[PDB]
Amino acid sequence: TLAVDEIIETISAITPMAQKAKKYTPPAASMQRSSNTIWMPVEQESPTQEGWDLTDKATGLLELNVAVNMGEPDNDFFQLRADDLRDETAYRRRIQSAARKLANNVELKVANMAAEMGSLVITSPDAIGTNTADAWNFVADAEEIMFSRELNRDMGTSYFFNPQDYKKAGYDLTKRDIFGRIPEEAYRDGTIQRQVAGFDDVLRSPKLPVLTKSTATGITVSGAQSFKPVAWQLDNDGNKVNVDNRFATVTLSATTGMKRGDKISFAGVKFLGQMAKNVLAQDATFSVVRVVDGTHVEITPKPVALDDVSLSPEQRAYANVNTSLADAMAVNILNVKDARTNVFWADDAIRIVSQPIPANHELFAGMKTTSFSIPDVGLNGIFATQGDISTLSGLCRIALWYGVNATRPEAIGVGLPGQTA
Amino acid sequence: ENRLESILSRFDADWTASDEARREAKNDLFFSRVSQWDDWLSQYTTLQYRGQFDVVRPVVRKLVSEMRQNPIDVLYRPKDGARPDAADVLMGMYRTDMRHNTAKIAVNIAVREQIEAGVGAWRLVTDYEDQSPTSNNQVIRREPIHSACSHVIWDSNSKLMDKSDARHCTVIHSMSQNGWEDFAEKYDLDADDIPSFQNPNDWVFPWLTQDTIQIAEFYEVVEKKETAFIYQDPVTGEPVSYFKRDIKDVIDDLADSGFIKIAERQIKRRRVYKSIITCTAVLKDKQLIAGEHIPIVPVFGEWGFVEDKEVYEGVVRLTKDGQRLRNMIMSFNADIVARTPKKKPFFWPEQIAGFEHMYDGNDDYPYYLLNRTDENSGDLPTQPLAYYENPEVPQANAYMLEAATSAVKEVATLGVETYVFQDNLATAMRRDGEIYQSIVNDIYDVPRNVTILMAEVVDLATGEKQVLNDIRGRYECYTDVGPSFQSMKQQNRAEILELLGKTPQGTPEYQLLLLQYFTLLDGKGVEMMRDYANKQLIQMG
Repeated sequence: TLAVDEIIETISAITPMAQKAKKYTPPAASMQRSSNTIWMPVEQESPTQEGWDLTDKATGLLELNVAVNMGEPDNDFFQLRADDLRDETAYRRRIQSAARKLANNVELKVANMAAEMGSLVITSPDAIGTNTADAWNFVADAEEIMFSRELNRDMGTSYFFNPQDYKKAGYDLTKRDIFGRIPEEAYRDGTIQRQVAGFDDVLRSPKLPVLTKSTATGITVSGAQSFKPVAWQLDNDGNKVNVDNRFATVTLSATTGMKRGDKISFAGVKFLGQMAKNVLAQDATFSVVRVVDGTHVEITPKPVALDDVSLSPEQRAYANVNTSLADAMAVNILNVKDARTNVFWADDAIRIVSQPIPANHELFAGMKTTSFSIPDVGLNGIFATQGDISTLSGLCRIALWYGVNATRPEAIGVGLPGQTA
Repeated sequence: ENRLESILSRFDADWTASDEARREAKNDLFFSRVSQWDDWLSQYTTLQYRGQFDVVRPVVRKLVSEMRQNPIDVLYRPKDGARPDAADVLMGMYRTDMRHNTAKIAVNIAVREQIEAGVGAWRLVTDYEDQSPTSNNQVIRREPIHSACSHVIWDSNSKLMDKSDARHCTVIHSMSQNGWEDFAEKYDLDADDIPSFQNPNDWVFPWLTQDTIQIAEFYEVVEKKETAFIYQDPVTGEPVSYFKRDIKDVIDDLADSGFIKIAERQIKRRRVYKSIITCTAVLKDKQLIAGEHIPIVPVFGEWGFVEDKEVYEGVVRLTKDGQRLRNMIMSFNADIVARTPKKKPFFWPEQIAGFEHMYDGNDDYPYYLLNRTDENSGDLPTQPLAYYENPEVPQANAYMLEAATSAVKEVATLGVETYVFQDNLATAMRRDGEIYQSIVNDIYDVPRNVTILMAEVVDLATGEKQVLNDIRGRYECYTDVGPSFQSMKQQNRAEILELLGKTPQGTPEYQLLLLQYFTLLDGKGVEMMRDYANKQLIQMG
């Protein structure tokens, strides 16, 4: 047989999302004896009272916090053997492909976490190729919902299209019967523009998920509930333990058909202006993050009501919805058709918390361990090898440890076109 | 149309053009530095004996020592019709900034790689130094390049050994994580955006892995006609300066100082731009660097083109087959010595039944006893005792080991002497001298010699920056090859001694001896001797 070892390359993957998401590496000893979690405070909001006589009406102080943790390592444990000759060049090819697949995995979980914890939902009743300039309309709707809520976008904003909708936007640009500079660029290259409708980074991503329709219907809030901004609470032993701020557990009539990633909205509640607390004309949207029990769920925008009388003034200072739940409100489901997602966020919402695996220690003898830098994603793992003469074989393992965290789910959004019927 | 696209197209063309030679050179480096058993499957599965009995390394060591005992360096000589001391200032600058350890180390690294693989290289960079500057708060240093065969990719359309016709060149930097952090800090890059590039090394034969970071620097040369200004020097003569060099800083400060523009000419010159690149983005676009030539100097061994394909070779490429054969034969023979039953008798058990303790190895008995009878067969059948044959090295193994060693010895003769390799190194040093002259004319303050003293014509802008002014009478000296001296004083001492060697014992012998005493180092006794020599030389006029 004649043979040449030139590789025929078949995969060219790209990593925009994990490149844009900031990487965080807290101290290792502190994480080790704190169970791989760390808390960060949340920007403080102040209540206001107008009047002359304010006796006994002095407020307190309340400063909430959120928690970032990690998961479990992702590996490429594959065994080495004799087999055939080209095993030793497939060895290096396997190491490279393993690093590349690890980078892909980080991206996939970043995109999935964004698409499943994104509170803001921008739906459309038709596809993107139907009307003219409606891709711009979609991006502008994203920007406007970020602007009206007075959300922080200082470090940047980003809008990722999926390739189908990116092509449809480019088609909208090139069918314009006029060539200036934007249509000429969209003609020669496929790119619409680097900044559209306000966003300062508009990209396309091929790893954006598809949000399946939820068959859930006829679901109403069961019992009037009020959720309160707290910073800690007492356990059974009296110890004050911290409370994560981006999660509220609501009781509904029945959780049949819902799943992590579902976008809902309660019939009647409206968004606020956060800083000014002015009622918006857009319905408040939430995203479910976990179905607990058969009648409870967990939704990531904690619905602090403005009109809730049982809240302390310092807690009402954190209100983001005009009305509380009322034991009968319908739970509208925003995702009614299967659709690939477009995802936008403020650039500081998603982070990647990374920790090392100290397998280079003296306690690991017999195995040879090096650090393993991954390109694209800015991450570091370990590469470990152990030779076992007993079967006269060896084992190879590339282990990367990290966790993707969404600190501000209210800043991450999703764009669902063609949500008709 | 993309600048990134054009850079990558040129780089990919060169990378595919230089593929066989780079693989062979990396093979030579790995063979002559790490191990001669270029294998992974056999020495990781079913472990056998693999010796290493070198015959090529002593040859490589002898060649390296021979090239180390004969150093070579640039020597600037005045042109034809120019003043006899036109190269003195340039030579002094060169000897000042090339005396450091890094210059010698870079040359030695390049020479060793030239001997072993077939190609080496080094680089000439410029830095800012405040404490001890060569000139203009700047220094020029020489830096090494390790594994130039794979780390320096040249323009494919170059048919010159010293690569003077290369329109571009890409140098691949692989550095640790801390190295990348410091590189980004120095080059104003983003340390958080880890870069990637085509990995030059291969790290096959696992050797664990290579925890590195790869970036590239892409040098390109642009030869064009650009504007020059003809002024009227307030002291004397008409100086020519380039428009781009004084475009904004001192374009009016020259007139303020007193220069009056006389004419404006367009002159063709070369410019060099460096770009920091990664596989997916460009970081620094066209940062103009000083000089007219690419600051990378390559050194070659046996170099040529076969069919529009470059081939270079050292001394190790043609010894590999014989050396590998010798190693294999010696390993086979070692196996024969170990795993072989040795010479012992063959017995039937009934022959020694009851007498087994006599044959174990002790010397407590005067003779060996054997059985004679069997109850059924009557007597033990007669047959002379057999002994297992001694281990033997086959005539095939012996003959082929001798023949392989003889072939390696025959083929590992570079020349008859390293004259051709030293001549290639002299070519590299002449290119080094040319590059250094260009960069000196660009960044250093070069005074002019007048027969009416040395004059420096310079001025400072409103931003307190001094703008050097070099007239076009710059290439007044050419480059030759000479002995490596640490200073101009040492060079003058060598010249005086050489002249004294051929001068007979007349009056110029006394003259040159007094000159030698004048140009000596200082102590107390040598101080008095040099003062006496000065007195004599002054008193004889």
